[PDB]
Amino acid sequence: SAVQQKLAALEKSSGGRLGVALIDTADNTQVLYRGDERFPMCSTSKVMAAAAVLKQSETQKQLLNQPVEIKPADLVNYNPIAEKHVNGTMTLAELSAAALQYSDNTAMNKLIAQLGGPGGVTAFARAIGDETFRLDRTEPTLNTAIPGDPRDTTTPRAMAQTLRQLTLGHALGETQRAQLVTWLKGNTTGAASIRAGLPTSWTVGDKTGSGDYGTTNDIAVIWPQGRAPLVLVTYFTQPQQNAESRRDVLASAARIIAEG
Ligand SMILES: *C(=O)N1C[C@H](NOS(=O)(=O)O)CC[C@H]1C(N)=O
Repeated sequence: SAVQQKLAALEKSSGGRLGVALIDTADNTQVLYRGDERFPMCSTSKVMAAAAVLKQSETQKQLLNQPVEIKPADLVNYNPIAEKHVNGTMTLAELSAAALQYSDNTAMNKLIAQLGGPGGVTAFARAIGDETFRLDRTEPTLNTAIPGDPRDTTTPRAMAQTLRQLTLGHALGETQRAQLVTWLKGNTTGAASIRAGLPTSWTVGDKTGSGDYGTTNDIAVIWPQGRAPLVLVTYFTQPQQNAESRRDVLASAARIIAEG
């Protein structure tokens, strides 16, 4: 297929390893490139942690309003929102929003804590039928993105399927799903990734991530106007530990998928 040849060429031009999964919910068709290879998730894993807490809130109806202390000891490498509330509290809703929309790593660690450790996040993946996702570590070490290391990885195919179920499907209750969709649509970190390769008019909710080995990721739900939505996962990683991020590769992959 032409899309396959163009993604392969993009990959060749980039010097890295590119993973793409597209699901067209119009006809449930899929486009995959290295769809079954493992990639480090880095911050894209936060969608699963947030969704897991939302699933808890279906029975614990006030859970999202639960205050959680932010202490100095809780701060890690990237805490844009949590640092604003040190020695105070944030609710689990606020932590979820911070994790998703600003990619706050302290917020992610509080979500993991709420779920009883990385094993609790992974259990939620298994619960909704994702047998591929694995979260092994907490922030910041889950972003080491070491080649061949299976920790904290998933595949593009798996992540696309799961993101579909969480946002467009019914893995979550209706109020929860709507909340997740709202958070994703309000992401502030994605302008140069998938979004940059799509028609400006299209509505996108996404979660970015990056890590060592120039790992550069984005997962997205896309709502074209007058057309069934799409799920697009783009993972990218490189052979040098100190490689720079390549968000342009993700934008380019999205463009190739969109029809450009
Ligand atoms: C997620 O991959 N991380 C936390 C934060 N994410 O910002 S990003 O999604 O815009 O890339 C910074 C990078 C990364 C990390 N190494 O902690």
